[PDB]
Amino acid sequence: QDRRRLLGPAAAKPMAFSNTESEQELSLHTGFIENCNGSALVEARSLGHQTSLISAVYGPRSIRGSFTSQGTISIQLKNGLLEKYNTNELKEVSSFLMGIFNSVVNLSRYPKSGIDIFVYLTYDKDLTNSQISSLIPHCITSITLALADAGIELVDMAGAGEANGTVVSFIKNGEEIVGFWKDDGDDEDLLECLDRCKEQYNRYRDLMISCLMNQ
Amino acid sequence: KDIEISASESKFILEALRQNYRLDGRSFDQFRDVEITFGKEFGDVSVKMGNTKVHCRISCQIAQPYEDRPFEGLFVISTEISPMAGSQFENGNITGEDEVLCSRIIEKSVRRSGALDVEGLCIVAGSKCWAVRADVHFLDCDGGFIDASCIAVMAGLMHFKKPDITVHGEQIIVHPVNEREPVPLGILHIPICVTFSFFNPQDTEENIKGETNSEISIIDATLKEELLRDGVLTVTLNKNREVVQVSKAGGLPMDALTLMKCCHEAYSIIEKITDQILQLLKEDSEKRNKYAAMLTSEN
Amino acid sequence: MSVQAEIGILDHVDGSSEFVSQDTKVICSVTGPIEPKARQELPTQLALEIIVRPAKGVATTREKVLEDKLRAVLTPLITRHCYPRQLCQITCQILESGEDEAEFSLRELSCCINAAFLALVDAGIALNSMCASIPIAIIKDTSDIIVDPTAEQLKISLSVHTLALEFVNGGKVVKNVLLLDSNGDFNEDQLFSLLELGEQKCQELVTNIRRIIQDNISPRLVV
Amino acid sequence: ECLPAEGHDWKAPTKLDDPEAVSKDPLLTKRKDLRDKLICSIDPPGCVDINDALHAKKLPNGNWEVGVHIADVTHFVKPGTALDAEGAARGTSVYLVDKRIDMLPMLLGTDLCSLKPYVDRFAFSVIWELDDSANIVNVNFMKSVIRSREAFSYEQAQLRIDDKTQNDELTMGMRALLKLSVKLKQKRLEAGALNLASPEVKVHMDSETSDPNEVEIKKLLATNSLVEEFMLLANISVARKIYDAFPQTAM
Amino acid sequence: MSRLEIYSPEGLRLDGRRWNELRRFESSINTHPHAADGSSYMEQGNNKIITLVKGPKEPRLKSQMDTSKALLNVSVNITKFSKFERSKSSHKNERRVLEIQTSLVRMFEKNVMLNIYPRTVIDIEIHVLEQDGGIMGSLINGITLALIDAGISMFDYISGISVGLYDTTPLLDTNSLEENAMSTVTLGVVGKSEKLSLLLVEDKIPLDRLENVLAIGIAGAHRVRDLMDEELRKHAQKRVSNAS
Repeated sequence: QDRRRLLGPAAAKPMAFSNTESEQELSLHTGFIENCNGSALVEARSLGHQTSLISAVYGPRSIRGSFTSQGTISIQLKNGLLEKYNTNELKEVSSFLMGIFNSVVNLSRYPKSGIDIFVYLTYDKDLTNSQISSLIPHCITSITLALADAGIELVDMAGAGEANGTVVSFIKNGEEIVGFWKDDGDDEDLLECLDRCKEQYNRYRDLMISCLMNQ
Repeated sequence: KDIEISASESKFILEALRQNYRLDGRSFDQFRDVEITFGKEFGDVSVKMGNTKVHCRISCQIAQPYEDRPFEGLFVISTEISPMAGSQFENGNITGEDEVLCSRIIEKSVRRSGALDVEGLCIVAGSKCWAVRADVHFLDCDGGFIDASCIAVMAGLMHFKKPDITVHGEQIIVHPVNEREPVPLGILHIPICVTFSFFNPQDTEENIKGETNSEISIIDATLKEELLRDGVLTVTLNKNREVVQVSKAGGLPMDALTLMKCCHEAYSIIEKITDQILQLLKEDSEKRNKYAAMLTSEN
Repeated sequence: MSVQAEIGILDHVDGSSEFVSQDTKVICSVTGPIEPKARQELPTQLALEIIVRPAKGVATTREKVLEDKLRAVLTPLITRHCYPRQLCQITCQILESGEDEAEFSLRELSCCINAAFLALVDAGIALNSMCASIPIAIIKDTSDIIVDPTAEQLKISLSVHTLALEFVNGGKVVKNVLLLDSNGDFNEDQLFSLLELGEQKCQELVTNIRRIIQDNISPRLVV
Repeated sequence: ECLPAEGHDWKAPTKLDDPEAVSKDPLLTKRKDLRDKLICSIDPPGCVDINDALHAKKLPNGNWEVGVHIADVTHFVKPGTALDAEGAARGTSVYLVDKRIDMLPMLLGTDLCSLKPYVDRFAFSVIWELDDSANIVNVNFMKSVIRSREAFSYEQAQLRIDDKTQNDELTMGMRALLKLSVKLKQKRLEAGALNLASPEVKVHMDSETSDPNEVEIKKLLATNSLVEEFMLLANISVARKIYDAFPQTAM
Repeated sequence: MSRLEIYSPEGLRLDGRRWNELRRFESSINTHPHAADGSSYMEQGNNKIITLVKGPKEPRLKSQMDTSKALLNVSVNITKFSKFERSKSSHKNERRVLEIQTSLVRMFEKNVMLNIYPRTVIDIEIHVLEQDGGIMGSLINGITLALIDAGISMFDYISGISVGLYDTTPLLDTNSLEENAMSTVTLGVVGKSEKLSLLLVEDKIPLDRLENVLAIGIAGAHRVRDLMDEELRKHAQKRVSNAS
């Protein structure tokens, strides 16, 4: 097998078991990792579902490659303890992550400089008796707080709101959209899908700015 | 990590072949002398041909077989180079080419050829079998590794014995080592590989459209010899005159009529050395049993 | 003292040594100073990279720590300022176990240090002092202490111990300790007793060794 | 279409180094000439399928010289010959009071491979020496071509064993054998063996009538234990060679 | 025991071929003009290969650079749909494959006039689509197209063919059914000559056939580079007759 790790004897197996509008909620914390220059802590708990995750910043790191006019972002999603999302399922989100911050970050302030983003999908409850799609907007919030902690030039507190398998990311207090994500749902529910996302965005950004300006 | 040799030194050996000389003191078609010595363990041997030194090790343990061949036991050969044997080499590069050129040979020389009965590793079908292991170590290179590892593995198989077994469903009774004897293994045929080493004294075209065959082929390139050679060829045979493998993977172009004329000379070489192993296996085991005679009379 | 050694037994390598104690055969190789890689250099001191191959299996984590503690011991042995922006690759081969690799690693750690010490002498690199290592065990049932046990005695051993010392002034002064590998159950009180033989024994080891080096190398030396 | 091309007009070449015979046999290098031996075989009367060919000389070191010769059909039956496949297909030859249906063609086994007297035949030759204590000195495995004296009856051989008149050295080779066949009889049975006796009776059909009405028996005289103890010796000593040659495929 | 019929006593193979016969052999030149200047397509029976060549051009790194000659990269793509039974895992570092990646280099170290292309890169791309056995010599014949497909400097044609042995009898142009049925040898044959580029034997071979066995494949191999030539030439006529 893998000669680099301790994976036990091969013939063992893990243990098996069988059967015998609501509120979302946060707890947002910064400044707790001394390796980084930007850290952010996120608790989430909603109705069957409790979620905690860590966003980590390293920047500006040097680039051994070549010259660029401006900065470059690198984003990692890694499984924590229990929930195991698929590998190719991860990087699609990482693709969707980078597009929004490329309408956020003053890379032109940062020539030949790198951005390292480590996201640790650390622990999630789903006690409910598109499972990754329910965790998208909280990432952007978790990144933004850590990116404020490294103090990097950011245009807006941009945030995403969720309405039932749909993720829409805003700026300008919702007056423009910067990132769009849709799974199955209804048809032409878009206009209501504007709304419930927007107000959570209207909730969340206020929760964020409270976390920093009051500190 | 690069070996540097002058082009002046390059012409020098190339001249020596053009006057039928080679630096070692052998003939062109002469092979080194082989020193085989066993350690105290079974499947323990030190094999030495002048400068090139190797060491290998055979072991076995209990595992289940695959789904693939649920009848048969498990066996594989490790040949991980350490840069101990020469500073050219990476720390355990399993992805280097020459390594693969060492690998696939011994893969075909043993595993696909099947000198060893894997079905005689079946303790119980599908439940418990043997996992037999062959770790090849290189010590110091003067070339001929792939011939040395050809020998030293097949040397090791004829010296390893496995311990005693008793089956009752799950009650699988591996006995103590010293009450119940270890049991040697079943070898279908004994393969011996031969390195061939090739030298154009000319350009490309006199090999290509120069109709005159003019290409020198020798056995067991030494280190300096090996660094200038133009084609690479290894054949493998037995005592029953069958050809195990042939591998000319490119390099210099090469007449077919040479190759048969080459491979016949392989036969007389490998046979004498083979029997030299066969006596020494006996003679050491004779020395084991004469010292076993020097033990029970002693005790 | 059923130990014995060989110097200068490889060809294309700077320093080579076979160390043979009572049951375990181990050879070490030293190549240096040679061209370092990009990711490996130090602007001031000498960079060291160490490879240990087991007898059985391949290089895994069990090997990795025996490597890394051996990294710690050699670093003060080497006059490291003498070779800036350089590299000495050193490589060890376990050939014989002499101890259950599934259950122990004790003797090999004593062995490989005693192996690699001599190939550096073959290598002739600027060094600092003299050294030795022995394996020491304490029996579970008898509650006594044996210097240089065996593997069956390891089975009834309660605690396994490796001591590495730094020897100067004719190798007589304990200049420093290098490694004390306390493993198994032990107290306060055994430990100062546990040094107190190996205080003697490693010097008694080196007392043999000082002879052996000159015997092998003064005929390699010229007059 | 698989039998050798002569018929009953073949002889083995007397020049063992003739170039056309070298062109006939490239492996003639190992074929020795043992036509200069004195060979006689205890056979049945009702037998032209002869398998055995033996001599016994006496070496002046203190011991006898044993050479037994078994027919080299192997020079002619080859893997790829359908006649050898019929050797697999028929499996064997059968032996009845009426007849004897045989695995090989009739010209082949009964004449040109059969070790009959003074006919030039290919055999395989194994050379033993042993002391008066039946302890084997050495054994020598090879091919040869041999020349014989006479194939005996069951009784004609006993007309040469205990007669004490036919006293040439061929018979002094015979009186070597049963002398030490007893030690072979002893030490085989002392090793832990059995010796049963079951005269599976032979119906002596009356030679003037058609259907049988006489019941007779098989009689096992002294000639039987002469040959057999060296045949099982060939079943073991040569086997102790080929196990040392082929440990995994040997029959 | 095989329940089928390997080679008839009436002289025939599975499709009815004789022992000295080939499959249908089709090449093509400039199959992908928009992709690279070396682009050639092979059908040799159902062995179907897309062959692609890039160069002579600048490296990606100055480390991978020489001031004497070219470099040669071999990238083999065995699809998981290449066979009947779909293979589970990918092959991209499989030690079986790397051998061939070594092999074609040393086979083609010595046709390329390496000195007259220094500081530049030759990359040879392989796409194994449909696999029909005879797989090794299938490749080389696709290579010999692709180098000429850009017209790279060379000495000669190079031909490749697997020829198998049922017990006594040579089999030109075996298939994978026959490949698993008997012993086979592939020959990398150079031009019109009797000199070899590739020689590879996996199966167990009795020695005595082998000279005769080697004497077989040359007439096949000469008919290979035969059929490559005119097929290029009738393409080669199609250019200038309608270019001019």
